[PDB]
Amino acid sequence: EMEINDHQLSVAELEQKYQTSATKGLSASLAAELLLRDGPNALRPPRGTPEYVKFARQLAGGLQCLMWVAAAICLIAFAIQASEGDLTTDDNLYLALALIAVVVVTGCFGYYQEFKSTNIIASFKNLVPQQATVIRDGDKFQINADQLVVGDLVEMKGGDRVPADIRILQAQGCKVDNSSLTGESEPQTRSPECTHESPLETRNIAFFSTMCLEGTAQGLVVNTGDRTIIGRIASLASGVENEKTPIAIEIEHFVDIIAGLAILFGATFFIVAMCIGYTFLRAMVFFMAIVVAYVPEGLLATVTVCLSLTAKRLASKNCVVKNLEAVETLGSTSVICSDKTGTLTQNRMTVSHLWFDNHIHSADTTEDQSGQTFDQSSETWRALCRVLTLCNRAAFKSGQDAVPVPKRIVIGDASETALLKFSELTLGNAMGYRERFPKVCEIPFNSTNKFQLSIHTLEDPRDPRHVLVMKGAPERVLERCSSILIKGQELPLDEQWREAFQTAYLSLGGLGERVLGFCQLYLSEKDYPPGYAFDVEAMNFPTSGLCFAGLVSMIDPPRATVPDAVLKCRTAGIRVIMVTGDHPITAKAIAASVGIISEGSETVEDIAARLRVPVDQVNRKDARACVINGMQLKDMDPSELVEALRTHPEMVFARTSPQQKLVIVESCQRLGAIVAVTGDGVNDSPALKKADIGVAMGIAGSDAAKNAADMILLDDNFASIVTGVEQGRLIFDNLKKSIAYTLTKNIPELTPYLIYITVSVPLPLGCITILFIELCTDIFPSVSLAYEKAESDIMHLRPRNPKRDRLVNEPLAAYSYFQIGAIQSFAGFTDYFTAMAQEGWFPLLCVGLRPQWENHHLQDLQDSYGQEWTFGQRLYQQYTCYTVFFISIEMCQIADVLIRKTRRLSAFQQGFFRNRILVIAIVFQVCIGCFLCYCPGMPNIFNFMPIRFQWWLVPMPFSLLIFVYDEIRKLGVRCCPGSWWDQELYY
Amino acid sequence: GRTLSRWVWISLYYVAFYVVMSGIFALCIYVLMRTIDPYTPDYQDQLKSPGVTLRPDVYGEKGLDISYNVSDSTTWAGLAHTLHRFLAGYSPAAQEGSINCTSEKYFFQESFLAPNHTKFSCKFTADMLQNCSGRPDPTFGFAEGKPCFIIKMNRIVKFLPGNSTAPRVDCAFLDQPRDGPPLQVEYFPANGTYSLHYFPYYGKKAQPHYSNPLVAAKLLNVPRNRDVVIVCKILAEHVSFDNPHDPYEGKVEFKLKIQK
Ligand SMILES: COCCO[C@@H]1c2ccn3c(C)c(C)nc3c2N[C@H](c2ccccc2)[C@H]1O
Ligand SMILES: *[C@@H]1O[C@H](CO)[C@@H](O)[C@H](O)[C@H]1NC(C)=O
Ligand SMILES: *[C@@H]1O[C@H](CO)[C@@H](O)[C@H](O)[C@H]1NC(C)=O
Ligand SMILES: *[C@@H]1O[C@H](CO)[C@@H](O)[C@H](O)[C@H]1NC(C)=O
Ligand SMILES: [Mg+2]
Ligand SMILES: [Rb+]
Ligand SMILES: [Rb+]
Repeated sequence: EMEINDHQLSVAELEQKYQTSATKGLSASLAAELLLRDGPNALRPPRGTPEYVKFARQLAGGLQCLMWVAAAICLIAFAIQASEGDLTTDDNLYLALALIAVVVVTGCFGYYQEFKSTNIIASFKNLVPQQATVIRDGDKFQINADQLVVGDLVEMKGGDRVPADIRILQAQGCKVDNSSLTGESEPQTRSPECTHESPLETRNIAFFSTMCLEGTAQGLVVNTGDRTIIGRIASLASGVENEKTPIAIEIEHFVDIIAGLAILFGATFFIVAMCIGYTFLRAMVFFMAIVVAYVPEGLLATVTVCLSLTAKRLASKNCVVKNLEAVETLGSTSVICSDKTGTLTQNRMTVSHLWFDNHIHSADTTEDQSGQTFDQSSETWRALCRVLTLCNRAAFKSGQDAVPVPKRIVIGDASETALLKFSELTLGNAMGYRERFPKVCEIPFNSTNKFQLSIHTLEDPRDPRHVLVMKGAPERVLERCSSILIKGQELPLDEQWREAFQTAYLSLGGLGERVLGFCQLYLSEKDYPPGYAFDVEAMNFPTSGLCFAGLVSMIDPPRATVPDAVLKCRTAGIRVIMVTGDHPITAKAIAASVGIISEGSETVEDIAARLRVPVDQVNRKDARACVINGMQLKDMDPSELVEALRTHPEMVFARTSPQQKLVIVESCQRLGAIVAVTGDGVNDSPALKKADIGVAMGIAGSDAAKNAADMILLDDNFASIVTGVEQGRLIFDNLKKSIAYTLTKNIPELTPYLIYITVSVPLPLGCITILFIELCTDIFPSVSLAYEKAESDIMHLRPRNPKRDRLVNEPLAAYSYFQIGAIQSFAGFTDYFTAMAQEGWFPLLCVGLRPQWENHHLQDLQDSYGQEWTFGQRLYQQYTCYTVFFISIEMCQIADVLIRKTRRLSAFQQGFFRNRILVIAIVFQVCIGCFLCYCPGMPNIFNFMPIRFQWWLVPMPFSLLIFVYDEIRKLGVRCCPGSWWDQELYY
Repeated sequence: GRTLSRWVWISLYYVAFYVVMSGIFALCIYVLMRTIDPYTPDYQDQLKSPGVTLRPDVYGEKGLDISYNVSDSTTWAGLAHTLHRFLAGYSPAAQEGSINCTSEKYFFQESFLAPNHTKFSCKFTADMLQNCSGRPDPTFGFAEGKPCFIIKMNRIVKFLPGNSTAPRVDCAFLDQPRDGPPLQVEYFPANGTYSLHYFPYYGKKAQPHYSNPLVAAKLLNVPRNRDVVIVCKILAEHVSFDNPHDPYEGKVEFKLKIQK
């Protein structure tokens, strides 16, 4: 828009373009005018979120679409029947009304389950408006950052948040944190000179969300609000349309199966209806009957509460998810793409190593102090720790004693802050310790002197002399050092040390680490007595011949729990890739420190430097690792991308644009993988949304990354992703356990209807009675399967193939529907005919008897014993065969739930009572089963009546038969993986 | 889907599975149809009180509504024809396989004495009604404006409606007390009784040639050109004649409008 040429202009041109002054700022009137014109200097939130339409979406989905269609068919069947003369029965209306009822109640459930997730992350957000020191009419005052307008004159300090997109005019050694926009963890230096043409890289532009680490600068605002570099990224991120979650994909797969079965049964049973002499209207009604039967009235409710429990499991570990669908994605995920700075690393400069006593000691870089510290015993250590504690001007903010030292806010420079938190950990009360040694002189960091120095009076009067402390660039402090402390003595700095010192300097420099040199000298109390007036212009104190103290190195280190979490995911079969904007060498360094690149793996650039061969000759397949920088990626082609993507498995991307992260995920999803991305900054927000699931850090995460994410890690504990997959992997297996349970019951309710059609026997089962089964008696046992523990070592299995391994498939549905529902159908008929014969009606009498049964005019119909029954009396007999078919289902279902406890292992192995919740659900299946029967008055409220205790036991043999049958099936497959049994009888 | 050689082997499994389950079903029904006694119901849990039927059984909506015009023979020709074809089995020529019952109390048969181990059954012929038999009036009183309505109960195995006296039907209006007198009926047999030697029923197999006892309600008092509602209650101890969920429990109500 306007920034492409902003930084390349002379100041005289800028104060013309924006009608401002480079030294005095805007006029108060014009600065107020520009605010109305361009709007506040802030970011447009998603401005399309009405509260009532978010409810509407919750009513869509694979099951909901089927549920609505089934409901609609009921009405247009009811209307078709009402015209043809049926007298005031509304099971059509009860069924359709209750069908939409679950779609509404589940919709309300999900709406609240995201309204709370979105409200608790809002509880975690800093909610004080950021400030901005602005100059207008030559007056430097502070106002809220949102009130800045294009062209304003602003100023910055250490710790100041950059208020807008600003073009640098003057800057005294100001460096800034670009980790949110770029992957760069090394502080970037800002200068008023045009470093580059691309405004992303040039040094004379400060970015909207960035942090000034040290120094001070002034400049003009060039773009504000959504027009900044940040705003355009979020505008891009919003433009990204997120794909549908794999779990929703899987359910949409089996509704295609249910309808495929439903219309087949309806049509094939409709074409036989005409062949038995049915009216074209009525026969079509039965077809509509069959399809309505095939839809599970309670499946949608059962699924959402299965996912509601695992969201509870993850929210228990400070892992909050927005929508229940994402709760399962991690278990399915096959590839992870992780931003480096902030996500993998702490994005916090910390002391990593030290050199003293001719040895490099590795410091503990963890935030919880869980790693290994160094040898804190030497005399030189106490001297080195003193110099780093004293020659440091940074300071902790007021009242932070409770929050951990790494997370403390410090007023100070980038390196001074790190050296401060170091001493506060190793010593404790560092700033109180250093106040025991008063200051008498100081020289802050300067270009002409090149170092920082301060002289201090000692602690006790027994030593009246003074101590001089200095720190700076290692090579510039050594030129002023004459001796070095080693092992309790002070040795002359001969040529042995100078060659041994620079090797360590260049040793730690190759790690990409910032390294500072330290030195000291004790001022003689005779040459420099107490009260000596040290002059700085005429340096009357030794700026040379110091005694070198040691070397301290600092780097942006990884987070504590990530270096092992990455290992636990690659052992789970997940291909992990790093995608960051930071420079390649720092990227590949962390890629090895965490486990992205294995111990003993080399990029092609590492073979040429080992075999001393030109990179052209180096064979490509021999390289396990490879780093692709952003510049080298643009000139590539999607066919090239897939070539190298699955040639080098340990892949790394560096210096990548936010779009270059988005394209990689697409190139991964286009190859069939389901990708999860973890990030914190705005440079991840676009790639976060397109991903099948987007993980965002709860603290380090930028707002755009947080908003465009599907899951939030509240405490920023990266190790909550590994537990994210097992709970995702568990539920996938625990769903196709629980899903198949509530699908088998569908056959036994349909089969009595379609023999009542073909055979014309008295109606064996009621329409309202199947509702109490689908919606009341079997939901509680159905959800208990979510509490099933892993049958295998679920964390060691490869990620499921999206094509073969499915939530349900032909082996699963065909077995459940047509083998166990078949056995259940016979328990119903067996318990139907006995209730008939034991009440007076023989089997061969019931065949074709239905037209007389429902005839309201036949009030003296003859039973097989000759007795004459009135319509209401035989209606009660119909209500009886309703409830004996009903109970015949339940006794088989208590054997169906247990046999679904495991899919491969025998129930005797893990035990029958592993699931405390499954049994307490089964007890309540029979408690209300005994209530609906023996409750007084229900014979007329519903179609349930108290059956005597003989018919309870009739279907029990079937329940044990299905116990053994699948036991044999499961037991047979586990002992022997049959080349016929595993593929067929296994679901 | 499956391979064309396992398609059939998979098919045989489902066939081999279905036949196993269907075979177990046939083994259960045959045992079931051998568990029960051919001469007596096992539970009969809803036949606590008997139901009552009526002829001519003609319904509009909402149940039995009977309106006819005495001058127009076509409005009642099919009413008597249903009565005539109903009583075709209540003739001596068709009711031969039954005996001359005059015991006047429960006909408790402890043993089966009849051809092919059958049992004795009582006789009830059309002449038991003396004016609603079809002779001398084949219009069954409809032409006179005094139509006969035959009333008969349902048969229940070994059910006893009381020792005290004969169960008698009692027809009347749903009270329209003041305007017009109460309904006057002459029942046949007189007093509207069912002889007690018709009880108890022992089963269609036990008594292959059994037939229900009947009484007729020759309506005499009904006015013409008015919609009236008649209820015919059975009056005995072991009979409940008012159950809201079965309006035909020991009672029959019907709409009647005789027009001239
Ligand atoms: C209950 O007494 C009145 C008859 O009720 C009908 C009915 C009855 C039983 N059923 C069973 C056991 C199953 C599985 N289905 C039905 C069903 N289905 C009919 C329908 C209505 C609307 C759409 C589709 C079908 C419905 O009218
Ligand atoms: C049956 O017995 C009664 C009573 O004696 C008698 O009136 C009737 O004529 C008898 N019927 C026959 C067919 O003998
Ligand atoms: C019944 O028939 C007899 C003999 O024919 C007759 O006297 C009597 O009036 C009839 N009863 C009625 C109510 O018509
Ligand atoms: C009865 O039928 C006759 C002849 O059909 C007719 O004249 C008379 O109006 C009818 N009665 C009524 C009430 O309609
Ligand atoms: Mg970042
Ligand atoms: Rb159903
Ligand atoms: Rb997403």
